Parts: sequence; structure tokens; C-alpha cells
Amino acid sequence: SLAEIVKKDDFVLDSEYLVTLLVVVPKLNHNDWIKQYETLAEMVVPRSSNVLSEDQDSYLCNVTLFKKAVDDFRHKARENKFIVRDFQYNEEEMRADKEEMNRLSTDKK
Amino acid sequence: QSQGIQQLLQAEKRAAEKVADARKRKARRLKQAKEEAQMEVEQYRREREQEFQSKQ
Amino acid sequence: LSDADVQKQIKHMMAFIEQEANEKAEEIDAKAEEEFNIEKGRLVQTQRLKIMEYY
Repeated sequence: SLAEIVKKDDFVLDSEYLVTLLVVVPKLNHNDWIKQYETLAEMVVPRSSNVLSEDQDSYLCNVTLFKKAVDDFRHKARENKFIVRDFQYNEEEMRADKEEMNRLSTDKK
Repeated sequence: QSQGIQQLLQAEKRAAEKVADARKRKARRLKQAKEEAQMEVEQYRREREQEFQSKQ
Repeated sequence: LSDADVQKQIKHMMAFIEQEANEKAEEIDAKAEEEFNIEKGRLVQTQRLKIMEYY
């Protein structure tokens, strides 16, 4: 669960209508990711976002789309056969998880 | 497409600002409307009081 | 692809957002007018009932 890994500025701050989404996996399907990351779904806005992390197998792209249009993003991602990777924008709880992991690490000692 | 990106993020602000300020100014609109019409009705009622007191 | 196509694409969504928001804003204006008239029909009605009582 990304949390700490998240490049925090890659999301739409105060995503009242426009939120960022992440259903993107296999490398072998990324033959047209230059097209998809800007227009995988019709109304994507990718200028203010980037890939959160890179594997040799996948790129975890934080693609922008509308409150409802998250459904369209998922539809076209599934047209491309991508699989669950999203974050839901869970950042205060990212902080909580950082506190918890630090607590456990200190508890060990 | 960055021009579009930024200007349409600005458009998200148009919708939110106009709706929110319309909502917050609805209170003002309703309160002014109360301040006007109902006191005017009060004054008509007092005029009618004077009329019936004349008859009495 | 082209950033002009991007602008039109996103403007579809901005059209939906702004237009739903402003239609609801116009509904707020409908409140300010007709729900104001309804609050009149209520409170001024109570005032008029007061005046019948007094008469």
C-alpha cells in the first residue's frame, strides 16, 4: 500500500472533481504507454502527475480523471488488462502507518 | 495539453466558487427578503388596525 | 495526440462540472425566490393570524 512511496505532489490537491487513479501493471502491455498515460481514457489530464514507482515489470502511473470518470479510467485500463494498484489518496493514514512502523521498530529494541 | 490542464483546473474553481458563494449568499438573499416583505406586511396590518379603530 | 485534443477532451468534463454546478446554483436562486415566497406564506401567515386574534 503505497502511502510512504507516494510522491505526494503527483495528485490533484483538493480533488473536489478531478482525482488521480492507478490501474496500470504489465510491462508487456506498455507498448503505447506514451499514448495511454495522457489519453488511456478520453478526458485524462496528465501534465501534473508522474509514475509513482518503476518495476522491471510495471509502471505505476498516477493518471488524472473526474469523480465519475474514475469508472471510465477503470474501463479503459481493463480494455488494456491492467490490475488493481490504486491508493485512494490515503495520506494522513500514510503518516499514521509511518508512526506505526517506527513504533514497531523501536519496540524491537 | 498543459495549458488545458491548468486552465480547466481553474474551471473546477469556477464551478466550486460560484456554487459555494451562491449558497453562502442565499442566506443573505433570504434574510434581506424577510427584512423587507414581512415588515411591509406588518405595516399594512397596522394601517388596517387604524381603519377598524376608526370604525369602532 | 495533441494538446488541443487534450483541451477539448478535458473541456467535456469541465462542461459537465461547471454546468451541473451552475444548474444547481440556479436552483439556489430558485430557492432564494420561491422558497423565500414560501417562508413569506408561513411567517406572514402567522402574523396575519396574530392580527385576526387581536381584532
